[PDB]
Amino acid sequence: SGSVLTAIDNDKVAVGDKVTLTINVDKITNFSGYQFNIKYNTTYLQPWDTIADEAYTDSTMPDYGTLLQGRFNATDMSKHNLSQGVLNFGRLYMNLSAYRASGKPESTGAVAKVTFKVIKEIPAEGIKLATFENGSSMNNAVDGTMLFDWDGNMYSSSAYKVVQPGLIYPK
Amino acid sequence: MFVKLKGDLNGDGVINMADVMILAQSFGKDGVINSDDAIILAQYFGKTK
Ligand SMILES: [Ca+2]
Ligand SMILES: [Ca+2]
Repeated sequence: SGSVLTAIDNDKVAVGDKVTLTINVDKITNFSGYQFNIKYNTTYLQPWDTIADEAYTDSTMPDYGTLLQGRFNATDMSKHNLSQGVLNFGRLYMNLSAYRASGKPESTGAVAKVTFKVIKEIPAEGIKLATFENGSSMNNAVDGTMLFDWDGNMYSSSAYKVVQPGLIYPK
Repeated sequence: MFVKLKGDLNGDGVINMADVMILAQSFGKDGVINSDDAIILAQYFGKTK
C-alpha cells in the first residue's frame, strides 16, 4: 500500500556534476519520522552538502523535503560512515502528542534530498546511484528503512515497498 | 541484557530511530524528557555493542 521512493533530476552526468536524489514517502499513514541507511559507491560518488556547499562530514544532514517541517520539535539524527559509503540519517517529530493532536497528518511527500557529486567518470554500463540497505545499527530493519507513525509506532515493514534508486550514466 | 549502551532504550544493542521514538512517545510526559535529552541521544545515535 505505501512506498518509499526516489527520483533524480538527471541520469546522465559528467564528472564534477551533482545529481540530487529526492526521497519520498507515499501513503505512509500519519507519518512521523524515518531513518535510512543508504550505501553509495565511493569510487564514483561523493555526497555533497548543497546547503553548506562542501563535502559531508559524519554528522551532515541532507537537504529537507516538504514533510517533517512542522513545529512539532522536528529533530535530525545523522552518523555516517563516509569511508565505507554508508549514509545514516533520519528525522522525526519529537513532540508526537502535539503532532497527533494537530489533526493534520502527513503521509505523502519528499522527506529528504541527498545530493551526490560525481568524482570519477561513471562506467558505461551505469551504476546504481545508491542502495537502501541495513548497516550495523539497523540490523532489525528491512532494506535500510524504518518508518514511524504519530503514535510513535514503527510503521510495519510489510505495509510498504522500498523502491530502490535506479542507475546513472556518464554524459 | 548485560550490555546497556547509553541511549539504547529498547535494549537491542544498537542506537537508532526506534530508540528516539521511545523518547518521542513520552515527550511532554533533569526530571523531564524533552529536546535536551534528544541532543544527548544524538551523540550516541549509530553506536552498536
Ligand atoms: Ca536500541
Ligand atoms: Ca533530561
